[PDB]
Amino acid sequence: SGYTPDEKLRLQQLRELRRRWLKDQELSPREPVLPPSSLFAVSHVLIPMWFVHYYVKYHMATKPYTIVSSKPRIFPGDTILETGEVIPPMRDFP
Amino acid sequence: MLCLGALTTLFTAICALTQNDIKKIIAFSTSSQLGLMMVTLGMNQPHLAFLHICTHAFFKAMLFMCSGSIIHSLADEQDIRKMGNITKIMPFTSSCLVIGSLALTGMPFLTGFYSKDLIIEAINTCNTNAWALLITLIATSMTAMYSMRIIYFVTMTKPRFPPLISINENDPDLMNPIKRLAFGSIFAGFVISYNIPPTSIPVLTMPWFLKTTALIISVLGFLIALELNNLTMKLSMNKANPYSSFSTLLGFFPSIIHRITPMKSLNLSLKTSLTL
Amino acid sequence: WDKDVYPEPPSRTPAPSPQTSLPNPITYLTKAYDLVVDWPVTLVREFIERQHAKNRTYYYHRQYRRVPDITECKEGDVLCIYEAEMQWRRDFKVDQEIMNIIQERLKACQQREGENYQQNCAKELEQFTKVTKAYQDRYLDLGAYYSARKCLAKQKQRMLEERKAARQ
Amino acid sequence: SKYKPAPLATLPSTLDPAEYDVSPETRRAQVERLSIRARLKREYLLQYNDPKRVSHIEDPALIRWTYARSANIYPNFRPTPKNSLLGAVAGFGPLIFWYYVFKTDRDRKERLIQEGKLDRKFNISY
Amino acid sequence: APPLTLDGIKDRVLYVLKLYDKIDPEKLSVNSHFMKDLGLDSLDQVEIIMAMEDEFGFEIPDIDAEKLMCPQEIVDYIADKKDVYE
Amino acid sequence: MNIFTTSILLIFILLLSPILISMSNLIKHINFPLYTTTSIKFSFIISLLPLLMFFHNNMEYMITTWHWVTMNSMELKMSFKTDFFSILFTSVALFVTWSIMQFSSWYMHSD
Amino acid sequence: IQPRYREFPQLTRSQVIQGEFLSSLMWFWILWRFWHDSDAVLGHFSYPDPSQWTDEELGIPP
Amino acid sequence: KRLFVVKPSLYY
Amino acid sequence: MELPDYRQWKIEGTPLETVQKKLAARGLRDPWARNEAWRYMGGFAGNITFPSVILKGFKWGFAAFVVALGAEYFL
Amino acid sequence: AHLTRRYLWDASVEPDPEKIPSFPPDLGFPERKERVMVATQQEMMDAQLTLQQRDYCAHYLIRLLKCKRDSFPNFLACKHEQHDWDYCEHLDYVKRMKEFERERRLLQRKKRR
Amino acid sequence: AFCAPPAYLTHQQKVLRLYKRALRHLESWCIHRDKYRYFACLMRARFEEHKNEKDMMRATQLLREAEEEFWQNQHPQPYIFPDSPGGTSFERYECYKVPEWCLDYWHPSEKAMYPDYFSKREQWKKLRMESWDREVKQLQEETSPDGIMTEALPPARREGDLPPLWWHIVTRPRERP
Amino acid sequence: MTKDMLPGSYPRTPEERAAAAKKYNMRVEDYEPYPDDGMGYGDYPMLPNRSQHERDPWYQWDHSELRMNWGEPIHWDLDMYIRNRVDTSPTPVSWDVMCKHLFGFVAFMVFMFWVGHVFPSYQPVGPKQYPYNNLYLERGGDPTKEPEPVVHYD
Repeated sequence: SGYTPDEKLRLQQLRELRRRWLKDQELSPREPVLPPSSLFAVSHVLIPMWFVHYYVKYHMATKPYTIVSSKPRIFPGDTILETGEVIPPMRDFP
Repeated sequence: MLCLGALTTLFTAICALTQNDIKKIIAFSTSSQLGLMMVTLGMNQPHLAFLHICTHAFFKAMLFMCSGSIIHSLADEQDIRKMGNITKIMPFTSSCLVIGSLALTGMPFLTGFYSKDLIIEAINTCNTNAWALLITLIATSMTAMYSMRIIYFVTMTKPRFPPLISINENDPDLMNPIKRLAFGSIFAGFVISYNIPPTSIPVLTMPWFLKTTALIISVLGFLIALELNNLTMKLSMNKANPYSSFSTLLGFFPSIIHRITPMKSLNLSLKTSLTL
Repeated sequence: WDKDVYPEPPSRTPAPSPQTSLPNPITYLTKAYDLVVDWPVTLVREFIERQHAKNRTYYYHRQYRRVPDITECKEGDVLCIYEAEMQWRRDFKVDQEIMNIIQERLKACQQREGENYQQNCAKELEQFTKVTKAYQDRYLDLGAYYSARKCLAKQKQRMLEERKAARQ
Repeated sequence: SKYKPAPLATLPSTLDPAEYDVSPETRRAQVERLSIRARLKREYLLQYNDPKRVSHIEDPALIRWTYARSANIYPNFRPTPKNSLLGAVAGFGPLIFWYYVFKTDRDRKERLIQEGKLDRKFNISY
Repeated sequence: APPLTLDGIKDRVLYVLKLYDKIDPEKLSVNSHFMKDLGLDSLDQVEIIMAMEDEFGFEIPDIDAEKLMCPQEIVDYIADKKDVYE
Repeated sequence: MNIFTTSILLIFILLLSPILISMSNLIKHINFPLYTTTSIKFSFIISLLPLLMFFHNNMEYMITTWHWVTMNSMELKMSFKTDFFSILFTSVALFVTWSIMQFSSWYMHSD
Repeated sequence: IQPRYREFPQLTRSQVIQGEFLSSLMWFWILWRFWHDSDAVLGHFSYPDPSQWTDEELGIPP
Repeated sequence: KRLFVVKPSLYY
Repeated sequence: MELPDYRQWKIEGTPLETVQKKLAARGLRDPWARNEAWRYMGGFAGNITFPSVILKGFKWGFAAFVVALGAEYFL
Repeated sequence: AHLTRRYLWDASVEPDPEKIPSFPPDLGFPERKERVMVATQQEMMDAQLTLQQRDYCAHYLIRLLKCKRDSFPNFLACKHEQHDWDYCEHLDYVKRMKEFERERRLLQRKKRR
Repeated sequence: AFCAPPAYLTHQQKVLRLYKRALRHLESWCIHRDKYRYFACLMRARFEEHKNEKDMMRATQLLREAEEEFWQNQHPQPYIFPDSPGGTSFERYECYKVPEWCLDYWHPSEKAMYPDYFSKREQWKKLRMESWDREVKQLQEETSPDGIMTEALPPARREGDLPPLWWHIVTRPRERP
Repeated sequence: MTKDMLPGSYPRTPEERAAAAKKYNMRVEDYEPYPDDGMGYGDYPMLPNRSQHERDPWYQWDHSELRMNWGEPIHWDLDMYIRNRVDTSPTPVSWDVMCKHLFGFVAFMVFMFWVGHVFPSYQPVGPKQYPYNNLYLERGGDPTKEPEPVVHYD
């Protein structure tokens, strides 16, 4: 084993060249010479909400069956707003 | 669905044991939990399966985040055989990891509980395949077993990591999200389980042993894994086991299929269709 | 929107009837919504409609007079056959849309009735089944080259089968 | 040895009997192989580092591989009993099999429809 | 995660070697041969290479490692692999 | 309902905003990871409202947004089915994704 | 922030107190919920011994 | 302290 | 980066000591123990226990539990 | 357990879970009264209970749903209603267990000669 | 990686490779450091017991038996260094290793953002151009008469000469760009 | 490329065999063409059927991810054996042993699933009872018709 003298010398020379190259890779102080808060809430959560609510209320809510919701739960003892009916109470049990 | 989920649960719970990669262990844990959800669907409990989905998201994401923090703090090391002592060197990440691990297991009144406990109760109190039920319980034990594996080999040992140490949890972008996921893993299961409308009728009348099976098997798995892990420090050489190899090499399913199927397919595609 | 074509039952909403000391967050969120979001949008829409009131124009739904059917003129009279084929294509295109309307009815009924769809969508399901049988007897099994002549042949075969069965 | 190789799990090298032979014949063979490798690598590195190079390095081995797998297959093909049998079987057998499958399925379906026993309920699009 | 330096690499290499019983902490220099000077064994060199790999969290391929016979050689190999001296 | 449908669609709008920002020059002038994390956070906050409404009244919606194409007696139209599963999973996933998007700003900072 | 070699590092007060707080919150929640809802863990109702129900109750004629 | 990072030509 | 003094690292009082004892009983010696002794010495000394790891925070959790129970009793 | 007895002992004396009830409903019950349902079909339909939930405790489930809706946003103010519903379901389960035990006892009674 | 393999390995090399692999797999089996040290001392004792064997046939026989035992007792899932082949993060950073010649196509606008870097790069390219002829001549004259060649390359023999075929060894992309 | 640097017909003589080896940059002893079964292989050599996974990973291959050197003869099935596709590396467990263990596990699992299906696990409970003729109307029953009454007792 062990580096032969030629291997050692070549490794030294390549080491010197590689280290100089890596040093040259360094950027100079001037190198990147570039050439010459509710704001988010209002910008992204208010204007798009205006647009979306407009679209819904005046293009989706006006078309048939475009928005459909399951019937609300009715329990014995409730008053329906539209018809005013009062659901009769339930039977009494032990 | 019941049989497939039970098989997946058992197989991946086995594979998780004897895995020396934190991400791989967590992935196999995910596969096991998905097998459990599939068993829940094999029983007619779709709402319960979805509840488990929602509850498991929290602590699984938290566990993966904690593992990521550990791997980043170490020089990108994922093998648990070069970790240890994280309980002392990383108090915050270790605490979050332990919270997530107990949540994954059926620790009472954590986000995992309100899904895993009910799934196990429903499994016991239903008309089901005896083998599916038995291996599902064995897998529920193996879950705590491999969680204890992670905890022990990544927290309860002496440091096995390289000697130069550059560990820094102190960064809001790391700390805050894990804190949020920890609040989740502690309270979200309770809050959801109370807020959601009644979906199905559970069975709450069962023998004491059926009721407490989840806790009992989880604790039994914890103790057995603890004893086996304590036995590793004994100065006796570990000899290869056929079952240990079956677990480690993923049951040979990759090694066999990923070599025989593509080989035959590609050999046909060349020698038959194209050339001949 | 015509309710006769698209029947929508009357809503039956229960009264609030709160029974707690806490405030309902949804009510205050809906108030803030009706103020911030619902009002400026309503004003913009009213302005748009006011502008539409001026520059108002009307468009009409075209009417096609019935022309002689395929049955009514001779084999190989391409003029007759073209007229009848265009008319048949129009009627087929309209049958498709009637199919679609009734399918929408059925889907809306299922969503609305929700958990009672097995019992409260009987009317819509029966309508779907009957109109579906009619559509199948008219148009099913005609090629990608379906035409008035193929429809007539199918109807005549079905009529012959019905007549033979009635004789037997 | 207790390890039995398979075509897809080839024999290791440390378990290979031919890796422990120190015969001068094998030693000369290995040295000749290394000499060929060294000559090819020297040529490749000369081309690679040539500062006047203005294009990629053409690969004669890759050209030979592609030519062999494409344009040289037919000139070196001779019909044989096995070639003909395999060609006929692969070409047609699947076709006959799938013809029988599809035809039996279609015939059963058509018999059902003719008898009126097929439950075509909401079929409207076909 | 401090970037490695030539001086730091040398210091850590000599630290590891000084923590080796078969080498007396005095008579150990950067240019001290393992066999010619320190009189170590073939297996001892393998153990030293493994110790360096454990120290620096990366592997020396066997072919490159078998030729590393002095601490300066090890330092230079680590430096060249990690591209240290920018 | 206007509020419910508006929230459901606004979640998608907010999520899509970062994708559009990445196709403009503003992505070089802003801190994109933080902008995206804030978008996920606000989507979660917005989604918390349909969740509350479902918890309150337990109603489920079918929202047809756009008519894509009609294929002879089969209309393909963009439709969203917002019920228990969708409403709960949206909030859970948005919470998890908020956390993971914040975490990635640190984990992948060098990359 | 300081990278130390072969020595236990320095732990900022922030991470220690926050980990301690998370663990304490977890254990407080567990203890509270167990105190208030021990039934969810042990049992809600008494499983009846089916072998003690009398034949008169079960309508078994002799 | 700041090393040049070789990149392809993204100008085009 | 100033390295700690290597004279610091010893074998006595650590499991490496028992390893050395057994190796001597076999007639062998370990020349690398001082290269691992830092893992067992210093702030890394002492054994962790699964009880301790799991029950971390239990004292303050129980204190908060007592406070909350007392408050609920008072109200 | 019942399973141990069925699969290891004489299986002819154990109930078959599919075929319960097997014997006529009126054996040993000279006076047997029909089960009573408090909640009406219309009430359950209006409350939107799932067909799985429309059992004999629907009258308690309806109270629970009403209490939840009214109490909201307080989601912990229905523990009493939920306990009532769970207790009704427990009693139904105990009735089913009594049915199983009656089937077993009658099956082993049929072991006459 | 930097060195090229020989035509063959000698017995010493094979034994050393086996020793390294056996110790690494033994470390994988014994997770803990103290246990690993104990068993590694035992393994070195086994290796040393036969360090003197002048029957070069009983040496190969011992080596083959040891290799059989290693393949029998190897860790199914040994420990791989993260950067080593087969380890997580092996080729992780090959996406960012853009070769140096890509800078030739930079638009003048892009080169204007690094005036000094390209000034030095021109000097490097000029050095390469000057050296190439002499280095190829050095290799051509160094070529051995007999065909027995190797991948090992010569150092710079004269003065002001760079080692032959140095440009790719140097200027190679950094490990972590 | 002249016609002499390209693959040709099967070598009939040792002269042709040596010429082919020279063309393919291979030792005459190593060169071995495919069997002369007229399947189009012609003169192309036959190299060992060993996946690219098994090549030395620490070496500096000219084709880095192919793990091949420039000018080295290319295996006929290189695109099958690339590091992304078929892998043939040795295994800690022999191929037949792996196959036996995997198939045995699968067979045992399926047999035990059948056994469980034969002997299902259930509770000592009667069937669930539903009111209103087993929810005749709610379950989609026909209104006009009258179901056969089902009565639930205590």
